[PDB]
Amino acid sequence: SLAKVWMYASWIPRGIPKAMANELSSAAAALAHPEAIARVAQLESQGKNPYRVARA
Amino acid sequence: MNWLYQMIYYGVRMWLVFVLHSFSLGSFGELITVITDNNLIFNVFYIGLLGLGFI
Amino acid sequence: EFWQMYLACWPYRFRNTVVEWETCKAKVLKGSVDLQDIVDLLYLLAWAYLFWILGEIYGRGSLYGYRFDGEIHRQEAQNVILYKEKEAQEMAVVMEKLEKEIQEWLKTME
Amino acid sequence: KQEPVAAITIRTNEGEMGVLAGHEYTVQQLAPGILEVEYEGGKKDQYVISGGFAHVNDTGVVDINTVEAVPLEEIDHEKLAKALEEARAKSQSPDEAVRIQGEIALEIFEPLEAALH
Amino acid sequence: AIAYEVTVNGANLIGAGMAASGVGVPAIGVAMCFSSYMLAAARQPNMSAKLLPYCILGFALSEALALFTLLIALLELFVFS
Amino acid sequence: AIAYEVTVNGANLIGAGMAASGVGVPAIGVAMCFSSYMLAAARQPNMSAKLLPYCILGFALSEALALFTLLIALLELFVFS
Amino acid sequence: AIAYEVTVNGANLIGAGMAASGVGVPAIGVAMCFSSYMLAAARQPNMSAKLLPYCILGFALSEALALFTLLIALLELFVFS
Amino acid sequence: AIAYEVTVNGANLIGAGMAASGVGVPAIGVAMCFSSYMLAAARQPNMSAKLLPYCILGFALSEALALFTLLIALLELFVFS
Amino acid sequence: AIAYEVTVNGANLIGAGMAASGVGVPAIGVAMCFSSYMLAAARQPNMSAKLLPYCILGFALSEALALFTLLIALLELFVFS
Amino acid sequence: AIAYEVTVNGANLIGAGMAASGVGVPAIGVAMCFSSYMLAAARQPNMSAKLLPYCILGFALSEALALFTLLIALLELFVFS
Amino acid sequence: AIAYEVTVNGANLIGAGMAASGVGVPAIGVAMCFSSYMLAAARQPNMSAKLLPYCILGFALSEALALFTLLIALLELFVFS
Amino acid sequence: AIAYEVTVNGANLIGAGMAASGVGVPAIGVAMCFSSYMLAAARQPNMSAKLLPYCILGFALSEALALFTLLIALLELFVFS
Amino acid sequence: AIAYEVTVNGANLIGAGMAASGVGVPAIGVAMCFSSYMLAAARQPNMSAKLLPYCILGFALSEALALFTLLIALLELFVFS
Amino acid sequence: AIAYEVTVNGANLIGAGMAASGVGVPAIGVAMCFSSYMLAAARQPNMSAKLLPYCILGFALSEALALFTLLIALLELFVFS
Amino acid sequence: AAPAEKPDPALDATKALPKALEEVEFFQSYAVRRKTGFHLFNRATGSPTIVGPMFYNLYNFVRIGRVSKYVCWLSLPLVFQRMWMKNRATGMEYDIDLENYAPFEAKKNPMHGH
Ligand SMILES: COCCOCCOCCOc1ccc(C(C)(C)CC(C)(C)C)cc1
Ligand SMILES: COCCOCCOCCOc1ccc(C(C)(C)CC(C)(C)C)cc1
Ligand SMILES: COCCOCCOCCOc1ccc(C(C)(C)CC(C)(C)C)cc1
Ligand SMILES: COCCOCCOCCOc1ccc(C(C)(C)CC(C)(C)C)cc1
Ligand SMILES: COCCOCCOCCOc1ccc(C(C)(C)CC(C)(C)C)cc1
Repeated sequence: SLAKVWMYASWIPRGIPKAMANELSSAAAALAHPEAIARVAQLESQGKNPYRVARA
Repeated sequence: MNWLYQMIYYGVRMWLVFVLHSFSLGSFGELITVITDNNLIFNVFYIGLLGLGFI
Repeated sequence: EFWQMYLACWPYRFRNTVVEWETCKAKVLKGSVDLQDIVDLLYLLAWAYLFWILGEIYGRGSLYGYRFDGEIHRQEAQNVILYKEKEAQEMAVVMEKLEKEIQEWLKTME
Repeated sequence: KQEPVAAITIRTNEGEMGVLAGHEYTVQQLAPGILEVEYEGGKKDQYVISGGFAHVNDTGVVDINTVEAVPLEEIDHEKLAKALEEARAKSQSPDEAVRIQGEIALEIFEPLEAALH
Repeated sequence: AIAYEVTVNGANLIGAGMAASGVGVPAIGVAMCFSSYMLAAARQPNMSAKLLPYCILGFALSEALALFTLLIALLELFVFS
Repeated sequence: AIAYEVTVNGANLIGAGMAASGVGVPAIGVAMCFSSYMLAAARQPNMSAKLLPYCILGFALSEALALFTLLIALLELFVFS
Repeated sequence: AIAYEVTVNGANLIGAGMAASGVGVPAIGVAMCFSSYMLAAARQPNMSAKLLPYCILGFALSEALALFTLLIALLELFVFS
Repeated sequence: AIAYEVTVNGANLIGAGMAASGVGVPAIGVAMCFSSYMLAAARQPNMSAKLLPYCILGFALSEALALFTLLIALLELFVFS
Repeated sequence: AIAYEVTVNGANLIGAGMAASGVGVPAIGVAMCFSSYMLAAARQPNMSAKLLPYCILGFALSEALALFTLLIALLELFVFS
Repeated sequence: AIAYEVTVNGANLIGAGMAASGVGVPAIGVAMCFSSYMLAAARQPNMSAKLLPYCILGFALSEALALFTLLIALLELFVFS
Repeated sequence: AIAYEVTVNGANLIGAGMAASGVGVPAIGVAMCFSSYMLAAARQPNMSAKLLPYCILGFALSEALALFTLLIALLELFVFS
Repeated sequence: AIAYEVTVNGANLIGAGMAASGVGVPAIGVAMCFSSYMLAAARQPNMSAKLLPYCILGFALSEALALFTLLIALLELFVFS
Repeated sequence: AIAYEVTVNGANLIGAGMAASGVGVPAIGVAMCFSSYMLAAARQPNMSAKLLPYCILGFALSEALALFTLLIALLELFVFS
Repeated sequence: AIAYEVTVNGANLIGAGMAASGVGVPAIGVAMCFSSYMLAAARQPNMSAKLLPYCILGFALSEALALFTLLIALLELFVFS
Repeated sequence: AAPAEKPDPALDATKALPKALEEVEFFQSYAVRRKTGFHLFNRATGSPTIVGPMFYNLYNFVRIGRVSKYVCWLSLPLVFQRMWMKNRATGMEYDIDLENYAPFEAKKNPMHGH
C-alpha cells in the first residue's frame, strides 16, 4: 500500500540520526540522577516542558 | 629441520594476518569516510559513538 | 542540577518530536490551526532558515560565499567549446592527410 | 504372524518410508503415529502405533515390534478433540513436569487429527 | 608519450560468451530447489501444500539472476556498434 | 590522440566456444532433478505420480537456460559477418 | 625507451561479461538456504516459525553480494566512455 | 576514423578447445543419473523396472547437451576457412 | 635491443570484472552456515540458543571474504587512471 | 576499409591445453559410478550381479565423452599445419 | 635477429583481478568447519566442548590460505610501479 | 588483402601449462574410488574382497585420463620447436 | 624469414595472479578433513585420540600443496629478472 | 606471404602459473581419502588397521599427480630461457 | 609403554563456556533499566534496532569508570575539526601554476623519483 511505500522510502532518511538519539537517551537514563528523571516525569505529568523549566 | 620450517611458517603467518587485516580494515574505513564526506547527509555517527567502537 | 536535568530532558525531547510532528500534521490536514500554533510555527521557520544559512556555511567550507563560481570559472566552458572546435578542425585535417598517405601506400604496394 | 503383504508404509523420526520386497536391510525408530499396510489384494489396513522398531530382512521378512497397535476405526475424532486443548493448556502451563506432557500428547494427537481428517 | 586511441569492434562479442557461460550456473540452484521440494514432499506429503510457495520463490529469484546475465549478453550486441 | 577503428573477424568465433563451455553446466542439474525424482520414488512409490509433474517441469526450465546458452553460439555465426 | 599510451575502448565492454559470469554463483547458496529450510521443516513442522526469520535473512543477503556483482557491470557501461 | 579489418585464422582452432573444455561436465550428470538409479534400485529393487525409462531418459538429455557442445567444435573446422 | 614502454589504460577495468566474478563464490559458504543452524535446530530445538552465536559468527566470516574480494574491485577503479 | 589476412601458426597448439583441461572433468563421474555400485552392492549383495551391466555401461558412456575431447587434441596437431 | 623489449604496465592491474577471483574459493570450505561443529554438537551436545578446539583450529587454517591468496594481489600493486 | 604469417613460439610452452592445469583435476576422482571402497568396507567388511576388483578397475582407468592429459604437455616440448 | 625476439615483462605477473587464484583450492580440503574428524568424534568419542594423528597428517601434506603453489607465485616475482 | 617469426620470452612464465593453478585441485582429493578413513573408522573402529593399507595408496597416487602437475611448472622455468 | 593413567578431571572442558556465560550475564545484568525516562527509536517497521538497546549497558559502565570517562572524549573535537577542514578543502581555490608545478603525491613526478 501507499503507507508501505512511504515507509520503505523514508526508512533511510529517518534512520540516519536514530542511533545518536537512542545513544543520548540511554546515556541520560544511565548517567542522570534518578531524582532528576523523576522530576522530569513529574513536570511532564503536569503538562510542562522540563527543558524550559531547567533553563529558566 | 621441520621445527624451523614450522616456526618460520607460523611467524610469517601471524605477520601477514596482522598486516593484511589492519590494512583491509583501514581501507574500508577510508572508503566509507570518502562516501560520507562526499554525502554530508550521511556524515553522522550513523551506527553510534560507542556502539561501533565497542563492536 | 542543570546538567542532570539537561541530560534527563533528552528522552522527553526525542519522544515528543514525533508527538509534536503528528499533531502538526493533524492540525494542517484538519485545518484546526490557531494563532499560538501559527506563532510557534513562524518561530520554527525562522530558526530553520537560520540553521539553513549555517548549514550552507558549513557545507561550502567558506564563511563568506561559494568558490569556483564567477565569470572567470564560467568562461572555461566556452573556452572548452572553442578548444574542442579547434581540436576537431585540426584532427580532421591530420586524419585526412594520414588517410591519403595510407591509401597511397596501399594502392602502390597492395 | 508371517502374513503375505505387498507393501507397507511406516512413519519415522526422519520422516515417512515405504517398504517393498527385497528392500534394503535397515532398522530405525518408529515415530508415534499411524501405520499403513497394503496387502496383495489391493486392500489396505491402517493401525495407530506407539513407537517401536521395524526390522526389514533382505530375504523379505519384516518383523515389527511395538508397544501398542489399534486400528483407526476404534478411535473417534470426537473424544480426540477434547484432549487437544488439554494438551495445549498443559504445554502453555509453565512447568517442567507438565509442559513435556503437553508436548508429547500433542505429538501423538497431531498425526491423529491429520489422519482422521 | 604518444596516444593511440583504438576502438575494437570484435570485443563487442567476446563478453557475450562469458555472460552466456554464466547464464547456466543458476540452473544448479534451480534443480536443487525443486529437488528439495521433491524430497521434503516424499518425507511429508501432507506438508507439500505450504512448501510450494517457498519452492517457486527460490526458483524465481535464481532464474532472475540467469535472466539478468542473459539480458546483458543480448543488450551487448543488438544496440552497440 | 589518434583514433583507429579495427574490426576483428576472429572474435566472431571465439565466443562460440566460450558459451559452448556454458552449455554443459545445466547438464548436472538435469540429473540432479531426475535423481531427486528417483530417490523420492524409492522413498515413497505411491507419490511417484504426484511428483512427476515437477520432474518434467524441473528439467525443462533448467533445460531452457541450456537452450539460450546454446542459441547464442549458433546465432553467433550464420548471421554475423 | 619509448612510451606508447593506448586507450582500449573495447575493454569498456569486455569486463561486462567478466563480471556477469559471477552473477549466477550466489544462486546456488540462495536456493541452498531454502533447500535447508524445507528439509528442516520436514524434520520438524512445529519449528517452521522460528527458522523462517533465519530463512529470509541469508536469502536476501546472499543476493546482496549478487547485487554488488551486478552493480559493477551496470556501472561499467552507461557512465564510462 | 580509419577502418582496419583483420581475419585471424588462428581463432579457427582456439574456440574448438574452449568448447572442448566443457564437453566433460555433462559426464558428471550422466554418472549422477546412473548413481541415482543404482542406489534407488538397491533401496527398492521392485522399483528398478519403473525407474529404468527415467534412467535412459536422464542420461540421453544430459548426453544430448554434451553432443551439442561437441558438434560445435567439429562444425568449427571442416566447413570454415 | 629496443625498448617500448606501453601503458594500457584498458587494463584499469579488465581486472575489475574478475574481482567482481570472485565475490559470489563465498555466498554458498554464507548460506551454508544458516543451513547448518537450521538442520541443527531441526535435530535439537533446545540447543538453538547455544548455537546461534556460532551461526552469527560464521555468517560474518564467510561474508568477510566476499567483502575482502570486493575491496580489490572497488580499489581497482576509482583511483587508478 | 582495409584488409589484413593474418595466419597465427601459434594457435595450432593453444587449444590443445584447453581440450586437455576438459579431459579430466569426467573422472568425477567415472569414480561416481563405481562409488555407487560399491555402496549398492554393500546395502544389497544379492543385487550386485544385476547392477553390474549398469556399472560397465555408465563408466563407458562417461569415458566416451572424455575420449571425444582427447580425440580433438590429437586431431588438432598431426593434420593441421 | 631483432630484439624488442616491451614493458606492459597493464599486467600490473590485470593480475590483481586474476588473483582476486580466487580469494573467495576458500570461504565455502571455511563454513564447512562451523557447519560440521554445529551438526556434531547436534548429535552430541556434551562433546561440543572437546570439538570446539578443532572448530577454532579448523577456521584459522582454512581462512589462512584465503589471506595468502589475498597477499599477492596486494603485493602486486602497492610495491610494483 | 595482405598475408602476414606469424609463428608464435611461446605458445608451445604456454600450452604446456594449459594442459598442466588439467592434470590434477582427475585426482579427486582418483581418490574418490578408494574413499568409496573404505565406506563400503566399513558397511560390510566381508564384501571387501568382492569389491577390490571393481575398485582397481575404477581406480586405474580414472588415473589413465590424467596420463593422457600429462603425456600431451610432455610431448609438447621435447620435439616441437 | 626474419626473427623478431620480444621480452614481455608483463608476463612476470600474470602467472603470479593465476597461481594466486589456485592457492585457495586446498583450503576446502583442510576443513573437509577436520569436519570428518568432528563427525567421527561425535559418532564415537572414544575414537577421538586414534584419529588425531590422521587429523594432523591430513593437514600437513594438504597445506603443503597450497604452499607449493604459493611458493611458485612468490618465486615467480622476486627472482626472475 | 611473409614469414615473421616471433620468440616470446614472457611466455616462459605464464604457463607456470597455470600449472601452479592445477597443483591445488588434487588437495581436495587427497583430504577426501583421509576423511573417508576417519568416517570409516568411526563406522568400524577395529577395521581401522585393515583400511590403512588402502589409505596410503590413495594418498600417494593422488599426491603423485600433484607432483607431476608441480613438475612441469618447475621444469618450465629452470631449464627454458 | 603401558603406563595405565587414570582420567584427570582437570584436563576436561566443562567450565570454560559456563564461565564465559557467567561473565556475559554479569555484563548484561548492568543493562537492566527502569521504565521512567525510557525511549528508543525503533526502525521504520516498528521493530527495535540492534545497537540501540545496548547503549545503556555501555554507558552504565562509563558511569562506573573513573578516568576514561573524563579523558577519552578529548579526541572527539578532532573529528569535527576534520569535518570542517574537509569541507574547506573540497572547494579551495588554488594557483594553477603551483598546481601544475607541485602536484601533491602525483605519479610520474621525477622530483619524487618515479
Ligand atoms: C509576526 O506574526 C504575524 C502573525 O500573523 C498571523 C496571521 O494571521 C493568521 C490567522 O489565521 C486564522 C486562521 C483560522 C482562524 C480560525 C477561523 C480557525 C479561528 C480561531 C483561530 C479563533 C479558532 C483564525 C485566524
Ligand atoms: C523548509 O525550509 C527550511 C529552510 O529553508 C529555507 C531556504 O532558504 C533559501 C536560502 O537561500 C540563501 C542562500 C544563500 C544566501 C547568501 C549567500 C546570500 C547568505 C550569506 C551572505 C549570509 C552567506 C542567502 C539565502
Ligand atoms: C644442494 O643443492 C644442490 C645444488 O643444486 C645445483 C643447481 O642445479 C644445477 C644447475 O646448474 C646448471 C646451470 C645451467 C645449466 C645450462 C645453462 C648449461 C643448462 C641448459 C643449456 C639446459 C639451459 C645447467 C646446469
Ligand atoms: C568463546 O570464548 C571461549 C573462550 O574461553 C575462555 C576461557 O577462559 C575464561 C577466563 O575468564 C575468566 C576471567 C576471570 C575470572 C576470575 C573471576 C577468576 C577473575 C578473578 C581472579 C579476578 C576473581 C575467571 C575466568
Ligand atoms: C569480556 O567479554 C565480555 C563481553 O561481552 C559483551 C557482549 O556484548 C553484547 C551485549 O550487548 C547487549 C545486547 C543485548 C542486550 C539486551 C538488549 C539483552 C536485550 C533486552 C534488555 C531488551 C532483553 C543488552 C546488551
